[PDB]
Amino acid sequence: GGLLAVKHPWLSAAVRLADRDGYVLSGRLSTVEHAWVLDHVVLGTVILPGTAFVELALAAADAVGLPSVSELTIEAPLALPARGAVTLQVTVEALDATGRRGFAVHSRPDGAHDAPWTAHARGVLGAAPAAATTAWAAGAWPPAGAEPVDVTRWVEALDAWVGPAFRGVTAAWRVGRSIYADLALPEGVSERAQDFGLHPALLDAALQALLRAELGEGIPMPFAWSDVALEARGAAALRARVEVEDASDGDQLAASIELADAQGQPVARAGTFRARWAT
Repeated sequence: GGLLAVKHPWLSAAVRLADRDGYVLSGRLSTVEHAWVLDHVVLGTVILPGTAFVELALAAADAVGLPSVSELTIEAPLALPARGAVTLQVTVEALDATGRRGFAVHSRPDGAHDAPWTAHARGVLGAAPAAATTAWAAGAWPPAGAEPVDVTRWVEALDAWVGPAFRGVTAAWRVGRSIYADLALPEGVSERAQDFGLHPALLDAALQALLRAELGEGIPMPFAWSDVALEARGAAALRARVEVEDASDGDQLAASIELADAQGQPVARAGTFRARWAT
């Protein structure tokens, strides 16, 4: 024994270091078992979506007893092999005075114990506001004055090469600064949605909602996250409120995401997520 058990599709083991105040989490991401991940294709290459690093961080967070991610930045995409697996590792660092720990997410081609590790994401685990109220999701759906948004169109930025698991927006509307949306996964991927804290395809769908609103040149590309917390795990379809921040969206897009189930109760919140426009 001597290993802490983590209940997650992509993480299986955790050790507390005796050398340092820290933890090392380990796992495997097999393309054969999560085939849906292959639907996330970016310019010809299957890329692990950024929301998957959010889920990995959220899982490490609960494992070391610090729920929520304070900050998360993706500095390198993780390309996945069709028909294969990747080894993952989360390094968690010391506790600071704020009551938070830094962390990093690494990957290594599976079976290659010789191969070097690759850093993909860094951030801070810690105490964040866990949205206990989603006032907007209760009551009339969509909210009063909601103007429907065309999700059904094909935008190169979103639908090129992509398989059905990442076409997860049923409906969307905009009211002032807010985008509201119905998010749902396809019937096949919905199966294991209970197995994730928040299904990465489900959380990506909230980003598709905002991208199809702000493309209705350059593509806003998400790379960073703040104050992300999970209230209810295993959600398969939810209502979303995406509120864009006013601060001259043009060089860099920033928005808030909150998520609620069909019954109006809170599921998750991301205080802000950052995207930067680029070709």
